[PDB]
Amino acid sequence: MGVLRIGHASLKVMDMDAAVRHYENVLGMKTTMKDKAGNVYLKCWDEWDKYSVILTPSDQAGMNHLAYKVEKEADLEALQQKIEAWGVKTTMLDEGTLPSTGRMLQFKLPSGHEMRLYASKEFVGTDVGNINPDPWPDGLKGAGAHWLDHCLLVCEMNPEAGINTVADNTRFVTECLDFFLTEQVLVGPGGSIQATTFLARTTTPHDIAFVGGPTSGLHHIAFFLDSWHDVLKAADVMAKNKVRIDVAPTRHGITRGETIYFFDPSGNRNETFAGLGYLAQRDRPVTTWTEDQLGSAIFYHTGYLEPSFTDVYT
Amino acid sequence: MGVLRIGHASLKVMDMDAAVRHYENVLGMKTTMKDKAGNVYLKCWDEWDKYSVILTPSDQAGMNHLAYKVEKEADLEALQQKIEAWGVKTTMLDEGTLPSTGRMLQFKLPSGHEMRLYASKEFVGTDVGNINPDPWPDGLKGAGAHWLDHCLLVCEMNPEAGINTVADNTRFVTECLDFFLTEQVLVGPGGSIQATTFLARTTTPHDIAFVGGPTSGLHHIAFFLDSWHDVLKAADVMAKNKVRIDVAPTRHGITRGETIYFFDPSGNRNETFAGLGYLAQRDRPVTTWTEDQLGSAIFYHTGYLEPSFTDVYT
Amino acid sequence: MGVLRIGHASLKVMDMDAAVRHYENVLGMKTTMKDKAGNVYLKCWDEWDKYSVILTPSDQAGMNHLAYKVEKEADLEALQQKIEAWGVKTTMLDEGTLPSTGRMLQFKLPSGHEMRLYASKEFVGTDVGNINPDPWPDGLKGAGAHWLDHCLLVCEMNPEAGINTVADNTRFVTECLDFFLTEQVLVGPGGSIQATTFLARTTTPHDIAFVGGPTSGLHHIAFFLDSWHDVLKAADVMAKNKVRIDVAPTRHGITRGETIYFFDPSGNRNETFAGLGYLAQRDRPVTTWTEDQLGSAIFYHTGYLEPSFTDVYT
Amino acid sequence: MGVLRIGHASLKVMDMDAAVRHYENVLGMKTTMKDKAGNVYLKCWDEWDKYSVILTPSDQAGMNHLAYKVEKEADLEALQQKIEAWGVKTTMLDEGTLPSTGRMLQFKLPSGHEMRLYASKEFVGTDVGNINPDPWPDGLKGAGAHWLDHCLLVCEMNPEAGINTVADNTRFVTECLDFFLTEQVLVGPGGSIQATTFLARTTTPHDIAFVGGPTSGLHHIAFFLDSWHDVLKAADVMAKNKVRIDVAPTRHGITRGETIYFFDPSGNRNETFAGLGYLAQRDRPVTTWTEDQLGSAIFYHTGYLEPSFTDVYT
Ligand SMILES: Cc1ccc(O)c(O)c1
Ligand SMILES: Cc1ccc(O)c(O)c1
Ligand SMILES: Cc1ccc(O)c(O)c1
Ligand SMILES: Cc1ccc(O)c(O)c1
Ligand SMILES: [Ca+2]
Ligand SMILES: [Ca+2]
Ligand SMILES: [Ca+2]
Ligand SMILES: [Ca+2]
Ligand SMILES: [Fe+3]
Ligand SMILES: [Fe+3]
Ligand SMILES: [Fe+3]
Ligand SMILES: [Fe+3]
Repeated sequence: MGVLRIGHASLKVMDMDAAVRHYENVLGMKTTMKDKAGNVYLKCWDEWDKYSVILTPSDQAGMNHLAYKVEKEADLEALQQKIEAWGVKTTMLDEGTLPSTGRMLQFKLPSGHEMRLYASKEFVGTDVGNINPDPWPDGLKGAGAHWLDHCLLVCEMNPEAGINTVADNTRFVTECLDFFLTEQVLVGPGGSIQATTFLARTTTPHDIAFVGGPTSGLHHIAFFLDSWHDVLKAADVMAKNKVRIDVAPTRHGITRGETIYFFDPSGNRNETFAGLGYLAQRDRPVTTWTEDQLGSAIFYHTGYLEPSFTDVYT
Repeated sequence: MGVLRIGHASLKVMDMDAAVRHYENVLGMKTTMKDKAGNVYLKCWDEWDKYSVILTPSDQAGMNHLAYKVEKEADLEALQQKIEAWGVKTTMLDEGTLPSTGRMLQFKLPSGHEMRLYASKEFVGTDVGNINPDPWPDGLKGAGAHWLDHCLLVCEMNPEAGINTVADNTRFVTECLDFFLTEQVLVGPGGSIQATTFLARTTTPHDIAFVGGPTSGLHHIAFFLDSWHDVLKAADVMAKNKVRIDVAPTRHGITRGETIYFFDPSGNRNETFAGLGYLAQRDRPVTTWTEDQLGSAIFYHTGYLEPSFTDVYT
Repeated sequence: MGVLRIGHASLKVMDMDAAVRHYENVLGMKTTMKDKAGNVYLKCWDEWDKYSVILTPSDQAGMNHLAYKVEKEADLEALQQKIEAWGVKTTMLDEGTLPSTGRMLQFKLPSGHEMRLYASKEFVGTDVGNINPDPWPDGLKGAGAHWLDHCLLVCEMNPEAGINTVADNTRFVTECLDFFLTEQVLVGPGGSIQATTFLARTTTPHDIAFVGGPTSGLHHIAFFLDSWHDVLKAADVMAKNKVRIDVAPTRHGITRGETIYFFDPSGNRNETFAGLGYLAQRDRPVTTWTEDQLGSAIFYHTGYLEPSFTDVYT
Repeated sequence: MGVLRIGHASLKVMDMDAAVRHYENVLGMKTTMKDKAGNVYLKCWDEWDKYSVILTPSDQAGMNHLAYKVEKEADLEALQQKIEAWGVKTTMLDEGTLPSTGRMLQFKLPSGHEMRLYASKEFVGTDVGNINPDPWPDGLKGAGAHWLDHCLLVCEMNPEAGINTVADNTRFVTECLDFFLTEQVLVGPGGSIQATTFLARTTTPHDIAFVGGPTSGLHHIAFFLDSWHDVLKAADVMAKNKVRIDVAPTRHGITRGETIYFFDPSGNRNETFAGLGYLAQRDRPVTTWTEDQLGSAIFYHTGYLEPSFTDVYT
């Protein structure tokens, strides 16, 4: 029972034509529907539900909400009682609040982000089918991202004021949603302060992650790639589209995943994440990264924490 | 709760010196202990428990038993009641039956194979540690296999006699151990007969798999590799050790995983399995492979079902 | 001065529609022209001359002739005098004998194959241009082969009758065309008989190669790929087109190149050759492969000389 | 006849122990000899001559000289007459001027760099041999660089003063040493000024290259890697040794080669260059890169010319 994976992310974009061009040409997604309000919904080729990305017209960038899919409809009631016992108020938007989407349990994380849980979304199938399917589909576009993999949220953190929503989010998703912690960045005196956590429901290194910041926001949403070679191909695609690259191809110390950071035409950061990294397990010890090696935990090859990583978000 | 992953596999070897040489030099495992009976225990570098391979002196090849790790000790009692309600008798070997191994729930699958469930095994840690760890360890040997990934069992099947232990094993591990079916090979009239199934507890395409055969035996145990390039490196290692290769580097249609089939110095087949393939999910539709494309489901590149795949096992 | 690289290969095909489909869909070539006689000319994306493959309607498979490009027009006269001093008669087909092709020096190798040398062919340019070009072109098809890389000729060999056209071809292209020998397979007593030679004009392991056989024929023409990953992608393409694969992805012991052997719809063998292998140099010692390791020289991963390699050619 | 490839590069290092540690542990070279003056000579595993790197104790970084190997001893006299007719004075250091090195033709390029040509250097062979050799050697260290691939020289350039040693070096190595130009960066009004040139003797995109600068110096010496995956492995090695990385893994627009820029413990820049890129040919059109796309020619993925590329050299 419970959460299966990340379901979709709703982003604010300032130019819908350019944003749809970016997520279709660079990452290889397909527009699946547009509702009466101009919101655009997109999915990756190796996803089977209707959409994993919502683009909403706005005056600014940023994230509206973040959604995770649960196994069955009855999970929402059980998780709702666990969440509300913890002290977080929930509400239940019923079927059709979003198009092709069942009812959704809605609540705010301690960091202030809106999170939704749904059990039902319209099935459309992957772009390779499920009867004698090919490993990849013909006519893939751009980077050919498999699926929306995870999301990193910037969480308000002020240790001198006693505020650490990374720690409160980590305790919330573990005790209420039964995520398990895979890796953590420990800063402060002797690593006594959680500044970055990576948690999972799948057996991948992370499906959600929290990083500390002055305010709460969206650091990036990530899309899965198979291999290091696909990261090279994805980097070539971004050059052909003059995509503004935040971080050139390298490897993360955390999760061991190979990565590229880049921006959409509204400022939202995206990531092409490559490789399984390792099989995350509930009996696996939590990988601890210390403050003296803070740069190697994020950008392993250089050991150099980019100022853009900890200063630019939406 | 319940099963986490494959725990270890106990194999029969006829030359212990040569078998240990093979699993250390070719696959890159390390011998962790040898008990008073001459049994040798080995682990991969990206595993943290004491051992994932047992080599036992024998007059023949084959598999002794297959073990899976569960999350907590209390899972064994709950799973024991589920298994025994289904009709399978179980027994409980207590701590120390195997060295550095907790108590084990022991039972036979419908196919006749002995399966064990344990919650506790001595922790030793991965070869890269858990404090600011490197992505890979220095001084890796051979193929540098990450971990024991899965096991494919040959299961007695006789449709004209009404015998299909692949179907009975599939129903058993789903209803009792809460595995979920990811892919299946359907043969017979209109694909009405399950001849090969792939089931998972992790979010990888399979942790266990059953293939039909005249008798029940071991088809292969598999070890995980990161990328297609590592399959090339692994193939070079097998050439340097004159390993007898069953199937040269290619891709599986099922799981999309890139693979090599090769034998140990006793005849047991091993596999170097590369890539995640896809994120297995309980809401994902079961990939069905039909009998007309039976060759592409196993060896995707050629569409040619090797006679060795369906004729050679131990 | 002298030969630069392989220029084109003229093949006999029995079904022109199917052969053009194969070389366009599988290898990614483009049809550039068709002459009044129905001959079809094709080029790869990373070639700049008009064509590197000629498909001629025929009752059988096989090779018509093999062409190499020289640096300048005056090279033909100088090479003609060297060839005719050696004892081989030459002729000069003038401009337009083939469409978009300058004059051609025509002669027969000792093995009986017809070889042509030309200095001029119509320039069309690569599919990425030469002003701020992309590393690869958008809309590549199939395997996306870079260029016609080399050709392996089967050469009549009968040591008990004193016939070895592999040795005579090797001495001819070295003494007359100034190729240099990179690797050789030595069989017979103590490796006293050249059964396979690899010779180069570029600094790649081979631009031409000769292998012994009962008769003289075409073993395969090869096309260059970048990496091992592209060999995986090429193998996936052959599966999607149900291409009959001769040899699944593996590595050659000679040249160190990763490879796939496959057939066109007429029986002619093709190869997708990946990697530089090494920088061939005239001061580099000739790599010698002995008869006891004959299988590893061809198919390095298995050490198993496929019967198809030495028995099937056109 | 003439130049075959780059032969060796003599570098100034300020800490010999640390420099030897770097070139052995990071790039995987082996120390082959040390002369009476403390100079250390190193070679890569896929080279067969005695050394390709000279480390000389000095108070500063920088390059002493650059050496290229010619095919035969008589080439030195012929090239000497061509060079001296052009207007450059030469001298001939005889055998043993450098240990295990034949006589050397010595002269200065128009940019002021000292270049040497030799025909004879002590043969030691590659680390895999030449009789049934493995594709790679067991016990490779670090990145496992194949060979010294090329060298990029910073050349004094002052267009308002009428000084462009990149253009004078390009004309010199073409007219005297018979290099051929593969790619060029054109700046100034309408691309009328050569600011960067890439020239070759092999059929690889470049064996020497010149880039304009305020003074003449050494930009980097490069070492060849096979694939993009090896660049990932090389980047992991630099992290394990806390190598100061200039440019993280990316692709060059010129040559299409994948690359990493990093420094030795004296400040000299090194490069791990991956891939053939393309087959350089004397009939291939020169790839022209314009000033508006100057960033994409160097760092293709970002289109962002690093300030370090054009500001840091020794
Ligand atoms: C440090 C890190 C690891 C993995 C990620 O996906 C990411 O965004 C950051
Ligand atoms: C068909 C198949 C797919 C994946 C495997 O690991 C395997 O052994 C077989
Ligand atoms: C033995 C070998 C090596 C390289 C080739 O291209 C080939 O066809 C055969
Ligand atoms: C632009 C460029 C291309 C290739 C190289 O090796 C290099 O140093 C620079
Ligand atoms: Ca994930
Ligand atoms: Ca698995
Ligand atoms: Ca070639
Ligand atoms: Ca070169
Ligand atoms: Fe991420
Ligand atoms: Fe398997
Ligand atoms: Fe070939
Ligand atoms: Fe370079």
